Amino acid sequence: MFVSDFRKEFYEVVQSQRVLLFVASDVDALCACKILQALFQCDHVQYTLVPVSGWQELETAFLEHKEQFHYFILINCGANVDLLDILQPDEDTIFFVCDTHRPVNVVNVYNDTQIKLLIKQDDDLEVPAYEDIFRIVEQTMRRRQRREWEARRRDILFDYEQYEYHGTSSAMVMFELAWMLSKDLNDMLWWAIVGLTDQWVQDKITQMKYVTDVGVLQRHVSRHNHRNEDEENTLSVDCTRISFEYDLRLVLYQH
Amino acid sequence: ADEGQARKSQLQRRFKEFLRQYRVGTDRTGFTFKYRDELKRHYNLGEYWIEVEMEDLASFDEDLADYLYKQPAEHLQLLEEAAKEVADEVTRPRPSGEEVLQDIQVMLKSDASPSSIRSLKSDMMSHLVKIPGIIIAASAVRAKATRISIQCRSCRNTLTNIAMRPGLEGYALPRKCNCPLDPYFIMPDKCKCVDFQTLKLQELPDAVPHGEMPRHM
Ligand SMILES: [Zn+2]
Repeated sequence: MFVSDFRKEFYEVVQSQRVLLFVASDVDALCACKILQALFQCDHVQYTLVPVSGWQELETAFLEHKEQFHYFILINCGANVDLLDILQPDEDTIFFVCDTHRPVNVVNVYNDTQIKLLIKQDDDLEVPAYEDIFRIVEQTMRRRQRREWEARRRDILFDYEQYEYHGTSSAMVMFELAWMLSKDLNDMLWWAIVGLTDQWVQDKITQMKYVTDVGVLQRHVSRHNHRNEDEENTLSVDCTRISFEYDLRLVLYQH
Repeated sequence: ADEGQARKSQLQRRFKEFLRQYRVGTDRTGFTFKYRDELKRHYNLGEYWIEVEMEDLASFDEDLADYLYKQPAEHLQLLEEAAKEVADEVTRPRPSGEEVLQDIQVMLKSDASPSSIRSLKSDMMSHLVKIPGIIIAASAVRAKATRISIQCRSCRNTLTNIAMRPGLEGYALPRKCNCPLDPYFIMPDKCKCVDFQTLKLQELPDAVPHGEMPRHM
């Protein structure tokens, strides 16, 4: 399914439980974890952090922990494939996915019990409608039409799952969540900025989308750091300050 | 002339606020005053020297760490005269046996790429340089008068507290006593002295352009 609001559907369910966090290995996912951590250590929510690196290790990890816990969270892993089969879970287990990969697999979208998605649907998504891809002579006369339906399905799949790309970074969804609760700080803003900058560094998003997201984040940066308008002389020098720069493209030139 | 000391009394005050305020460490863990603590812990042991780092000086006040690269002679003095006014408000009251404030030799290191002896063109005259090498010699330590006092010969007039300049440069004794032409001699009883050596630095072996004997400084 698609989570409509993150407060009352994702957070305030796992708020009183013992969750298990699977984490991929990329700067985007690291910065998307380090905010969720700080959002759990603030409300005394027992979590557990398992660093995975592939599908074999994710399966091995799900093998051992799949009876103690019955909540799960996957971060930048498992939104472009099908989930209810590679893991083969039980019925009363819940999965949250907060991945960037695209496009989201089909069944993961029409499965509104076990695989919830924290993906803001206002991204570049065009998921096919429901029945377009999911289920005497008159018998054959109509089962030929169902065969036509299957033939259309074999094509619309090839239409939809042919190009892979990336949406808004995880460390921005998590930051939207952490701002809703009114528990955002600078330290949770720097990790948002880094988790965004990393995609543009590794060239997985378009310059248009990058500048749009920078335009978003600058309002937050100014909301936090502008409150020190003229008191920048009586603020402690040992306290982080984030600033917007129009700066060179040379790599690491300051060191 | 009159703006000279008025600038200095404003530099010797910004070099003092650097030692007195520069901290390290973040806000999550906890901080540490880096140079007050070393001044105190080196004074109480009886060492009298700190090791200021140029990156810190740059990151605190950007103008000072530039003057220090351009006019190191007449600014190291202000630095070493502020290190002495900070080491006073940190260790006092000194217990019993010492109550005269010593003098703090401010060394300084850096993390910057080194030049080489073959790259000392005359446009680098009186600029901080940073060169590697290999010690090749070592003189025996000697004295070097720092604060000297003279006396006339005939009329026995004194003119004391005269301060020598550092480095290898002497002093020009007057000839106008206010007595014969040069009536002034040195009073050996009243002249503070400090040690000084003189080494000899040879250039690294893997940087000779390979036709000759390495040069030294
Ligand atoms: Zn005389």
